[PDB]
Amino acid sequence: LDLFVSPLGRVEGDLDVRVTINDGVVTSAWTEAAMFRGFEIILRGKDPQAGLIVCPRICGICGGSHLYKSAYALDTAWRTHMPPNATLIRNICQACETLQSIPRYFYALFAIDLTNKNYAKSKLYDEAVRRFAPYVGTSYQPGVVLSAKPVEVYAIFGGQWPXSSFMVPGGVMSAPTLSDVTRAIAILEHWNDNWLEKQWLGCSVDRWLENKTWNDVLAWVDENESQYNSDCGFFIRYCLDVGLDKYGQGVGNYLATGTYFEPSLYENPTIEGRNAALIGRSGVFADGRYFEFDQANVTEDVTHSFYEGNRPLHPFEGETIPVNPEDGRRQGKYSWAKSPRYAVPGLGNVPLETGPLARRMAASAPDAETHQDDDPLFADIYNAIGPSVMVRQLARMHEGPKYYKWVRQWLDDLELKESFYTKPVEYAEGKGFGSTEAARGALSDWIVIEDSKIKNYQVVTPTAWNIGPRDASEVLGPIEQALVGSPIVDAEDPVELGHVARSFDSCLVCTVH
Amino acid sequence: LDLFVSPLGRVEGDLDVRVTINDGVVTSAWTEAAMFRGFEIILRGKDPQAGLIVCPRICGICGGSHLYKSAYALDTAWRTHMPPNATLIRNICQACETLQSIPRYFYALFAIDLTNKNYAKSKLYDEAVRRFAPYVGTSYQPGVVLSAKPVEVYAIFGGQWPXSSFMVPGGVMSAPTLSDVTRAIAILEHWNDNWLEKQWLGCSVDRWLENKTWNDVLAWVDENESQYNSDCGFFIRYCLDVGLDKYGQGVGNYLATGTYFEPSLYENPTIEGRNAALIGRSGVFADGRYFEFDQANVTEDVTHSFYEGNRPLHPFEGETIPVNPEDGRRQGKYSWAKSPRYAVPGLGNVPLETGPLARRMAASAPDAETHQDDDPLFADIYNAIGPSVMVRQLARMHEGPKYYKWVRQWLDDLELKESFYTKPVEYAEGKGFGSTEAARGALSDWIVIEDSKIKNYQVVTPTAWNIGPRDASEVLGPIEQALVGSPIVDAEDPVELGHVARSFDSCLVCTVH
Amino acid sequence: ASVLWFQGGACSGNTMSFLNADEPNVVDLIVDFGLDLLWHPSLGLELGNNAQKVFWDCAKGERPLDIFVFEGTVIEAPNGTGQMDMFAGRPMKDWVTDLAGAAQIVVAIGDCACFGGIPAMEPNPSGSTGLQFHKREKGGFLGPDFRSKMGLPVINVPGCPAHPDWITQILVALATGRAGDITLDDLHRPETFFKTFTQTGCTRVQFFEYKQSTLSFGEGTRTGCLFYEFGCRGPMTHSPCNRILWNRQSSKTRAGMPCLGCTEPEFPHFDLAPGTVFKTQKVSGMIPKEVPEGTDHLTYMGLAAAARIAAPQWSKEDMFVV
Amino acid sequence: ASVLWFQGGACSGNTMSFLNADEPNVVDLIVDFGLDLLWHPSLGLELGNNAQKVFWDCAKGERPLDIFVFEGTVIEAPNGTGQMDMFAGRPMKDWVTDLAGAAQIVVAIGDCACFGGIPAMEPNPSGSTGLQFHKREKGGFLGPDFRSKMGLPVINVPGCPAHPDWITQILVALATGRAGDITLDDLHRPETFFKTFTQTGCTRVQFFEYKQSTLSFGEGTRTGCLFYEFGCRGPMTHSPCNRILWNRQSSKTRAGMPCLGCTEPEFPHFDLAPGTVFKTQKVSGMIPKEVPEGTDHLTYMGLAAAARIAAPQWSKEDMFVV
Ligand SMILES: CC1=CC(=O)c2ccccc2C1=O
Ligand SMILES: CC1=CC(=O)c2ccccc2C1=O
Ligand code: FCO
Ligand code: FCO
Ligand code: F3S
Ligand code: F3S
Ligand code: F3S
Ligand code: F3S
Ligand code: F3S
Ligand code: F3S
Ligand SMILES: [Mg+2]
Ligand SMILES: [Mg+2]
Ligand SMILES: [O]
Ligand SMILES: [O]
Repeated sequence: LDLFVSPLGRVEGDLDVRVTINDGVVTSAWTEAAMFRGFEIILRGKDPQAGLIVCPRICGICGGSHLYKSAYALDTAWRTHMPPNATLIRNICQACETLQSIPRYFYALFAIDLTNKNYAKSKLYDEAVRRFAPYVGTSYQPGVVLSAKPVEVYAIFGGQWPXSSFMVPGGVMSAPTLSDVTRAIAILEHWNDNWLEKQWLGCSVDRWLENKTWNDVLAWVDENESQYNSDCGFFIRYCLDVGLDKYGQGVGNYLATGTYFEPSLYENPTIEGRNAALIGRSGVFADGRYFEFDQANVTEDVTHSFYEGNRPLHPFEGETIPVNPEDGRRQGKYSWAKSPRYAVPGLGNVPLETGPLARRMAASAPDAETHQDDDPLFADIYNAIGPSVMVRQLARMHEGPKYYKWVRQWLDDLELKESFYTKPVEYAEGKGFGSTEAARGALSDWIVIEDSKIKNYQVVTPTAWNIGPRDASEVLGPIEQALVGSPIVDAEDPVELGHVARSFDSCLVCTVH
Repeated sequence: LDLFVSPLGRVEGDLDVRVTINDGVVTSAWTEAAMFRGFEIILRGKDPQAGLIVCPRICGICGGSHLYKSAYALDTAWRTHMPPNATLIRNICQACETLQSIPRYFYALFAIDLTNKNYAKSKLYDEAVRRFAPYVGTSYQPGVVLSAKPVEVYAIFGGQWPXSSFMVPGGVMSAPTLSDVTRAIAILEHWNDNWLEKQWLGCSVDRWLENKTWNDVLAWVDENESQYNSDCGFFIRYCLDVGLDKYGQGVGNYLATGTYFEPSLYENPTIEGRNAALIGRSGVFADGRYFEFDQANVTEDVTHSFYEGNRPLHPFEGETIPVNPEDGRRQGKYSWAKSPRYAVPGLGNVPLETGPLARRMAASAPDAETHQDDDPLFADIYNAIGPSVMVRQLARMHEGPKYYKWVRQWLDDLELKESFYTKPVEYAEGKGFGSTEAARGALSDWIVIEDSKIKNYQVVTPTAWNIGPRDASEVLGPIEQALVGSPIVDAEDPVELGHVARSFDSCLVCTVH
Repeated sequence: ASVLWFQGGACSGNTMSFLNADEPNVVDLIVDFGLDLLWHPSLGLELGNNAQKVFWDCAKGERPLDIFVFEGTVIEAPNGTGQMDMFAGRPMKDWVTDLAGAAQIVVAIGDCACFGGIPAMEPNPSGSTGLQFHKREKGGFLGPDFRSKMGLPVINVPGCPAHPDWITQILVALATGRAGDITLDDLHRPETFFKTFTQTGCTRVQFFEYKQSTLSFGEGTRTGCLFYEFGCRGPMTHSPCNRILWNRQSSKTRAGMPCLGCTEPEFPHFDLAPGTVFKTQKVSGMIPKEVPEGTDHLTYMGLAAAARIAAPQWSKEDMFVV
Repeated sequence: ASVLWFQGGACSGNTMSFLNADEPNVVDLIVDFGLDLLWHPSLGLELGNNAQKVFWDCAKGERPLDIFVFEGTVIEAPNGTGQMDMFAGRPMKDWVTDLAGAAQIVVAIGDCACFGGIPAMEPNPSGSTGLQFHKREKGGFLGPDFRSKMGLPVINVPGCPAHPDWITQILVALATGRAGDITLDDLHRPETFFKTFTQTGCTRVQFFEYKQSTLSFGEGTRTGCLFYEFGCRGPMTHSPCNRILWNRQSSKTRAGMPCLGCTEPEFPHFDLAPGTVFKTQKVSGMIPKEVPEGTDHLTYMGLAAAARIAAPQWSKEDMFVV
């Protein structure tokens, strides 16, 4: 059965999913990013810092992540100096945006599908409806309402959220005061207590982070009533009851560009020194092996994308040349999403799933430095039960407690008497690579500055990695493969497709920019 | 047994209570207001509008009420014109301050005593501890936290709360915009939904206001789980279980000066036209009869107060001449609270209990006009079970739903294109009487302006009415009589004295000013 | 009132900003204010044909559509077909045509919908335009004469993104019977928010008054005004951003970021041409090319010169200290 | 850290303002920030001897007292005995002496505690004074040389009342290890809040810049600055009141009320003498007797004259419109 789902909403933009269903299971899937704005085209010839304004407008939910990497692209391009405080503020605000995204997406974009009638027979369905029903869910309302708190911290340092450009080459525009930091801590603590611990976990962030294995997570759910009936515990039990752990596995190969630089190790941002300075480690997990991320291995294919091109392009020389969808579809093109691929040795240019799960696998890589995230939890989950909608979601929600602690510590680390900005030299020439881990995964900017102008500006967003269409080798993108194998109980309401696409927290505005 | 409780806290100021306990029951009580600031003395010779600044500083919790009546004292003194919008804003802000006071006082000042060990044997004690425990009570935290919302509305129109003086002769200083009113409605609706309906009532404000009899209140508690387990329903059940309905009866005679003028009926404030224009009706309920309030019948006695004077003074000619407490106690004086008394025909100058209960009885008076509060609920409660700590409290919490609806309607009534202020003539001469119903009851200002100066400024606060000491006839003040008959299970922790004094929401800073 | 929220050439920033709403929050606004949010791309439960059924009913008049909120640009490329924005089986522009004409009120939220915004910057690959404006030029996609069924033009709630209050308070006013209190300026913006300037309430106006310039970012923003060296457009930008603080915390200018004039139709001003980002265009290095709204260079510079001489010492020192 | 909050010649406004705290709220501050609120007159569970036991332990050093918060004046009348303020069996001043000397930090919250405030206005019947100040004169009740056990003077959190953030953020800083980031001005006020002026962030500074005066209250406050006709002290008052909005909504000046200068030690300024309430004292009806801080009459008036001539049209019209 050929099924075309249009629109598949709650993916931050326009998504149309075409699947071939055989015996109730998706055998093939096509992800169609249907909206294009061409910010990369617009950025050409613009001020070198125009990305700080434009790139956040790629996306409302993850625009601060765009700002973070857009600034670091300039920091590397202009060989700037990053005062430790500025790095902390960037880290805090990047994490805070993600901390806002995690509940906002989970309740508003993802969890409401748990009330789908396909689960009506579940003993937990009524509770899921009470909790996650749109706009009235007892967990929906506070989770969504409180999701604004972390970005209040962002606004404290950035002036506002969304739509700040306060991360500039050389640091940040802002000069946080004592009340800014204390208020930010108070907001973060209140949000962590009120939502993350009381609602999501039913326990302390520390208790959740003691989970180093899948069995620990299962035991954590059954340890006591609070964790059992927490949104996390209920979600895990609901997933295991309704089968969200059975599909959405996807490629099983992951890309994490990492973010959250250790301030002392990225005072002079460079492309080469990026990986070592990361706290949230970069890492490519493919074929069961850990690889060090190298932006040089990133290529974007547009064979099935509505762009001109015949071979994969590294984003430094990347092009965004639209083709009319009418003509593109005659050539087999079906998405405005490029097809980012990573050159993994022995595997060639392969799709890599980006997102929290990718980060969690990267954090499980060996040889972690002291400042680096070293978490074996999702290596064990990956080996124990493998990827799925549930595991992918749990990776996302696992970062809440993890990032909260990082932000809480970074706020303490701020030395308010010290510099937040080093006046950079606005070099007329420079190639910059800024990358971060937006809430949805690896977000990367490749910028080429020439004649004090943006010569080239290529943005590869995490959902482009995940939702990008088939490459020249017809290899499905991570979401497309994750969709493959997804059961379809009701073709009229193919919620399982939404689960898989939303389990990636897919952002279509990011996908295409 | 002669017991001296010092300090009896959570009465907004310094209170020392002396009681004579016989067989576990208070037979005599003395209320000692122990802190004096002399604002009436300070106001002498000051700018005629100095009360708008000084009088709010009489009290933090009820300062806006002071501002409300202080402004109306000037409006009457200067025969000003009050645009309907200004009256609405004054009404809204007066009610909003009271709406803030009701939960803040109930949870922070009163309900925590419900966790007293004297109730350890109650089947509801554990639940009371979980709900009303200080700073951790599941009802304490949201009730106190949300109590700030109504005064956000106050701040929208007054700039801040506490400590605005934006109510001026001729109207209000502020010029509310559309966003001010819409935000005020949104804040009020959120507060009503989140605390008043979900937490306090477990039902709509409309449902609670359908209660016209004590039996209706009892049936309302048992009607369903939400109302049964609401703070209101639990409080009623807790009071009936632990005996808070058995004592704290007090005088049984009540003074309500009323507030919340109908805008069309008080455009030109006068002393004579005040009562008719009131929405929250004035009224003196004494000896089971309803009397119309007349400020001319108000006298303040200082026989047992630390002030000079030999006869009761009407506040227009009132004096605030301190005597040293050391010398005053040799003369039988024991409080900085004056002894306000009301001349009720046939009864002479009698103490009158002020507060929500007084208002509720006034609202039950006959011949209510269409704009006037007509509520027979507490006439029935008064006849059915009489006054008590519980009934007094219920009157306070009954006004939450009632005042919320009034404020919600007043916000709608605002005509944002119309005037909020009529430039008054700052007459060098004038006698003004401004009165309102602060959260704690009848709050009244008698101001005499001469030579463009404050010649006399007398403030009679609701807790002065309630907590004022014995008058020249040795007649106990309403709280003193309410304390009489109160059981004392534990002399070391005489919580029952706190219940009675706090059931009046006693404010000692107001008492003395 | 039924609300249909569509995203064209959008980044969803106005939705996310909208979701940050407080007093009322989005959930209370959707549920507790009688505003039936029929669908929203970021929040709507329906997908596929189920979502299309809602859209078509509104488009064809089967069910009432009281408020049509459009976020993002109306994408007309390629060649006016709008296929660079395909939504629910149609070009988004086609949905806009039907839903805007079927809606009692049409609200353009964000510069993209109001005026074209960032996607409308040259070369405008998506053929982006606002609903009723293309930058400052009235007419946009729907035409200058478009009026909703209640006779109102597209209510432009500008911003990149719009502040939640700029939309929610309008929605509350509509829900609370205060639609008549809503007055719109020449750009169809609610004057209750856009009669003020971004500079209105800015913490640096005193520095602006005394022409004390923020010289550097970071700790340099502890003093001074961003007008002179960072191209702050606050004095030329109509907004409550420093009256109604962003996220209830701050604003760009308070935090040390120049106002980009994102409530004004020309945003991004100068299309972020080289030298115009976080810089004040000046003539001879001293005279700003753009002076505050309602001012002329001669009087502004003369007043500025007098202000510098009269500048108090504190205006030259850090004020936003730790 | 143990917190003991006492009220002397207080109205509890700082407590009520404190209770309005958000980010953090009071409950989270008391519970979730390690700040053990031993007692508070408005919130303390203990009464009678049980409360006295807590006070004496702090006073006598039986239990640690980290932060002693004093609200209200130190009442010394009659004749320096303090019996106009009897608390827990002693004059409140005696408690202040013991607890301030036993406390690691002493915080005066509100003008009353900081400087004497309203109760200290003449004739000062209560003999009120601040902890370490009497109006602007240093020394108050504890003396100029008083230092807490951590070597700090009385931390003056002024205001009538103090904004919750002015105290809670300080308490958070102490609780989060940022006591060293707290810098105090000459009045012992936290510079993080009191280096700005009330005018800093006021929505009327543009009118002030162009010397456009609010002429009347109510709808007259839709335009203009309150300095010239309503005696606004914002330019002479150090406060974040328009940076950190009151109740997260507004401030006096934004709402149309002149700043009374209540963060300054002289508050109430001129002791609310006739003609000084909501009026600007002027010489010859044109020159304000008090000019903004750091300015002189000659340059201010000269700049003011130039500003009027250069005043743009919008500065003379309503801006805070419906
Ligand atoms: C001409 C001029 C000079 C400044 O130094 C300055 C500083 C801050 C804001 C504006 C200005 C300005 O307009
Ligand atoms: C001299 C003078 C004249 C004004 O009109 C004015 C208006 C608003 C604020 C201040 C002023 C001022 O100082
Ligand atoms: N998170 C996020 Fe957005 C996507 N995809 C970016 O970058
Ligand atoms: N409410 C209140 Fe305060 C008292 N008593 C006043 O007036
Ligand atoms: S927030 Fe986004 S939708 Fe448009 S107006 Fe700004 S780019
Ligand atoms: S006063 Fe503020 S709004 Fe911009 S021009 Fe100066 S930073
Ligand atoms: S850029 Fe826009 S959000 Fe406000 S501060 Fe300037 S009008
Ligand atoms: S709020 Fe009250 S306690 Fe003193 S400082 Fe002001 S009179
Ligand atoms: S700018 Fe504002 S602070 Fe007062 S002096 Fe004018 S109203
Ligand atoms: S009176 Fe005080 S509260 Fe602020 S606005 Fe002025 S400093
Ligand atoms: Mg790209
Ligand atoms: Mg009195
Ligand atoms: O995203
Ligand atoms: O009070």
